[PDB]
Amino acid sequence: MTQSPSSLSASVGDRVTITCRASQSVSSAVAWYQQKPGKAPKLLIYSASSLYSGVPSRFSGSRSGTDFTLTISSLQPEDFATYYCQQASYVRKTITFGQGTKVEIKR
Amino acid sequence: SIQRTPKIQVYSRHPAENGKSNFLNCYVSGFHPSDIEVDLLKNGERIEKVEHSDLSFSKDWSFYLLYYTEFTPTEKDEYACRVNHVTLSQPKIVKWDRDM
Amino acid sequence: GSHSMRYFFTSVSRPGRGEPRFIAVGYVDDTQFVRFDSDAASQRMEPRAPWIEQEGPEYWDQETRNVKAQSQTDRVDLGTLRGYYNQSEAGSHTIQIMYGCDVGSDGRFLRGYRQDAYDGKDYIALNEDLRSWTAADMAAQITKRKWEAAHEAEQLRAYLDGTCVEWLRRYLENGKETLQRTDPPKTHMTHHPISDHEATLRCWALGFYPAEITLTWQRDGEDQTQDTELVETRPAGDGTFQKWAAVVVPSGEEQRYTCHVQHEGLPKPLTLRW
Amino acid sequence: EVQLVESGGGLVQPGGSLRLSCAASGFTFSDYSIHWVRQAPGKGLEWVASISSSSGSTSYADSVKGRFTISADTSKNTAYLQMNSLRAEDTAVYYCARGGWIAAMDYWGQGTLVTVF
Amino acid sequence: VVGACGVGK
Ligand SMILES: *CCC(=O)N1CCN(c2nc(=O)n(-c3c(C)ccnc3C(C)C)c3nc(-c4c(O)cccc4F)c(F)cc23)[C@@H](C)C1
Repeated sequence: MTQSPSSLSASVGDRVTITCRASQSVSSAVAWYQQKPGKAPKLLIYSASSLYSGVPSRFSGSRSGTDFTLTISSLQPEDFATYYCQQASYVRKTITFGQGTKVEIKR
Repeated sequence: SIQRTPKIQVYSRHPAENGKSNFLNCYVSGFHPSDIEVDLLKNGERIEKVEHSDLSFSKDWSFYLLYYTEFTPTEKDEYACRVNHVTLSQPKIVKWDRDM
Repeated sequence: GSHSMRYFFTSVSRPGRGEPRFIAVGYVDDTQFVRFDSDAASQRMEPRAPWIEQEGPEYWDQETRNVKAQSQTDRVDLGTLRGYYNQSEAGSHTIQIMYGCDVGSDGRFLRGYRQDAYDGKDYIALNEDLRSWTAADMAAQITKRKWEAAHEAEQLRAYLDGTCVEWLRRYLENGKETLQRTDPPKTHMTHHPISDHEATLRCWALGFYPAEITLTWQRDGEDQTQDTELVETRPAGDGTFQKWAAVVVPSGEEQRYTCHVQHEGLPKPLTLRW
Repeated sequence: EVQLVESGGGLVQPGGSLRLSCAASGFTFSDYSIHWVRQAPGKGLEWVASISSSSGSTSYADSVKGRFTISADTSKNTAYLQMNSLRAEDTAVYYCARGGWIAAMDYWGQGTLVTVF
Repeated sequence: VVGACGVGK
């Protein structure tokens, strides 16, 4: 897999999109996590589109082909962290986390 | 509970040509419960080496089976299939028409 | 181009003659590929397709373990439902279970199934949204509460859209030359004279795959659908299917009837005549 | 309610064993799976090993296949991870998570720092 | 493959 971009710098208000190019995963096993510095990850989007309980509605997950995308509709000063996409293979019995995408601040 | 009687279809895997080996199938379908007794007959004699498929069922929870045996047809021979079931007072003897 | 993977479980209690007979069958499309008979000496999941015999002994160890677990679940369900329905302890009763999944031409999940049946009648089914149950009678309302308090539709969810959709594409890939083929029908028309003034035209369709076919005995356009035997698609025995449709055309009137065959292996519907 | 606490890792020499334990509390242990995920220092999340409490189905990352083993004492509400033959590349922060029927690790621990020296 | 989960009526 490859998670793009490796790091994007965005400002408070922008719509950011992290993409994860799983080419053999079942949408169901495509989740999106968020890890802030020095803290356990936090599930955002499971089954590649379904919001998790309590996660704000600005987060959404899509799929355009063999390409799963996380979107933060209007960025807020709590979303600057690193976002990981997973993909589980039921044949091979492996979960694989994406390389990670760091969202940072603009000038 | 509710028992539904089987529907027998006796046929051949390939079109019947006297002297060339085909398989005699006896497809019983749409019966319930699953306890059935199917016999392929050649001139009114039970055929020994008969395989049957694995018991499955349709969308309406009724079962179906396929009892196939290899036979070389000719004009002389008479083939059939004998099916007994809880819904049948007597076994049903479905002969094999080359024309079905 | 849609494909499906189905699993059929039949558990028939035989009181006074041992343990309930348990038969499990799996089908990639209309192609049986696994098997389990509780009366067989192997006591393992057996392959019934040539493209599945390549799975390692870890696959067969797991499949046997997971099908011998449904064997026991059905064995205690037969005595459970026999008390729900207040039936005698010396009767044979059947528990049929059918679950599975449907994926598209691109291998994406469309829908998942899970339906039970007690004695041929519907017992409980998984609703199309995959989180609700449809209890078919007053003794499946008790099961429904169990399967809601235990969250059975939520644990089963990850199997019907992630484990069936993944292994099903594994099967469609291994059996590519077997499951992803379309054999068009070998259609021909046979005239059987039954009387000097009455005849019958049979419209065969032999050796086709998949089994989804349609024979329509039209007459000057207006399809009849009456006075027409249209026998169920029957297995030819070698992975192909057979089906014919007759009509009882009067003699001297044959060359005005057409038989129309529709099959996904056909470029366009046929118009067989005599 | 659902709380995962992992403890048992620290300084270790290469070619030695550690036993990380994850005391789960807040759910029926046999209903969910327990996954061990590590965050190499500075690097990204790496899935290490998994356990299905019912049926005892293990799975490993194929980089720890023969060297890591998960056990899960169901009647202790705890999942263990014995890490034999530790390399200097196994130093990370290990989280235990919970697969919650949604094919995602919804609840996480805090972290156990294993430093191979 | 065959499904593992099962609760019973
Ligand atoms: C009837 C229910 C059923 O059969 N299923 C539930 C269990 N299940 C399943 N199997 C499985 O091997 N994994 C898995 C994977 C894919 C990778 C690594 N380890 C495991 C096991 C040892 C936990 C399942 N993994 C999850 C899961 C994923 O994919 C991601 C995060 C957390 C998870 F728990 C899962 F939800 C179910 C898994 C299959 C057989 C369906």
